Amino acid sequence: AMGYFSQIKDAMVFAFNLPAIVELGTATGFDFELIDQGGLGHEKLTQARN
Amino acid sequence: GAAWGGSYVNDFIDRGRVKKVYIMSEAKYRMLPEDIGKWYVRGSDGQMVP
Repeated sequence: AMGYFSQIKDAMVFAFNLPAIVELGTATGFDFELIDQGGLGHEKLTQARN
Repeated sequence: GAAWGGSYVNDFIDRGRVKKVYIMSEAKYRMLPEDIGKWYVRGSDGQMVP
């Protein structure tokens, strides 16, 4: 399916299998939050993320 | 009440944080019993009455 769905130009379509436990992520994955600690704003936080 | 005790009208955003908006008399106009006469209400006629 991902072989077929990679050639769909209009959208960005993915197919995946059910995780064993949804809350558990990939053992190699990390969940990282980029917090705006100084009232910088949305644009400055986006620039920092970029 | 608004002049002599202050009133909380609504919220505003200050550096991205929701904060309150207050209206109150200036200090020099709410200090003495004689300052009560300085305040005028508007009647139906459109004229200010102390």
